[PDB]
Amino acid sequence: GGGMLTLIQGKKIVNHLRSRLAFEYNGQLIKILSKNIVAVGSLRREEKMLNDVNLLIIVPEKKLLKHVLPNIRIKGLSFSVKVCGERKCVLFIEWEKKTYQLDLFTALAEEKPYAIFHFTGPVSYLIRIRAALKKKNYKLNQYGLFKNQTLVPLKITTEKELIKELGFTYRIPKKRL
Amino acid sequence: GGGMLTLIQGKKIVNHLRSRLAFEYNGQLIKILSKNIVAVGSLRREEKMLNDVNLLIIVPEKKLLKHVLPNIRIKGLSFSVKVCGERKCVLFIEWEKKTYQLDLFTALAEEKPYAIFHFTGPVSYLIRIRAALKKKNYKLNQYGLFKNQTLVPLKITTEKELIKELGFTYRIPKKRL
DNA sequence: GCGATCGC
DNA sequence: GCGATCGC
Ligand SMILES: [Mn+2]
Ligand SMILES: [Mn+2]
Repeated sequence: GGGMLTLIQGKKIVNHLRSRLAFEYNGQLIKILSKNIVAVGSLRREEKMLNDVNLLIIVPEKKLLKHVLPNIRIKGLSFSVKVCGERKCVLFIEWEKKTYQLDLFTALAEEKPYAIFHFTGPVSYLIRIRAALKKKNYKLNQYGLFKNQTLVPLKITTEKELIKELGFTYRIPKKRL
Repeated sequence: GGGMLTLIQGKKIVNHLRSRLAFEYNGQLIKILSKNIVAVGSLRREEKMLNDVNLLIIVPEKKLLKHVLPNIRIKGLSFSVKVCGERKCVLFIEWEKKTYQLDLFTALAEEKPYAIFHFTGPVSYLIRIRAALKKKNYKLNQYGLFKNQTLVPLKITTEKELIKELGFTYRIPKKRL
């Protein structure tokens, strides 16, 4: 049971974790770089109160997926692993005498803008936008845009470019509903 | 996680739990009856070693589903709730200095033989038999037999009757795959 | 709406 | 094979 947090506390936790994440790769500790850690979920949406903390980790190679989350390490911080696979890992962390939920997710570099778009939410916004695309025989997820189960090769790198390419109005995370 | 245990230890735990399960229903403690508790999973299949304990609880009315697992009580036993809803609840219990996983599932009375058939497994057996039924435009699950998304009203009460009615060879749980 | 990880 | 719970 993870406790509720203020936005401020959430950001403090992210900043702390940003330089302390690593994973064991066949007996070798590999540091995750700050530039490959993206705060997502309600924190990215700037919500005053948070039910947990959510981080998206950008993994440079498909081969590393079997190693990153299943061998996650956080320097100095007390935590326990509840459910964990290659794409989603739920941790319960200790922060200043209180327990909080920390969700970790992984995206490959080529999935990044789709992952950020997905994990930013909110859920109601995703459902709406995915419903509209579904009516045109598209399927959008955290990995790509598909039509008839085939990847649509969009020439984009950022979340804003993706949203514009999908034909939707760009709004900052704070203002997506 | 939960420790492994022998078939003997599993059966001892089931026998203990059999008279100690209850749930709170709007402030009132309602005992679950032994006759409405069925050991399922690898234990029912008589496997020498078990990764956890699995119980199916038969609930007499649809209205009670929102109350049974979300308010489960076990007299005298130390436990913690991991994930939990109306149909599946995972507990970690303390048994003689060791922690074990206890999975609880619910079936309505009219679902019973379908639930027992499903939760008995093994997984490979279910996939095979469901693949064969799917080719004839049926869908089998823990709730019933369906054709064209409509319940096939089979006149059965037991698991053995169901298997016979589906046209498959009845084998004891020990000998299914 | 869609997918991850889990249940058998 | 099919579904539950939980991620956004
Ligand atoms: Mn989360
Ligand atoms: Mn189990």
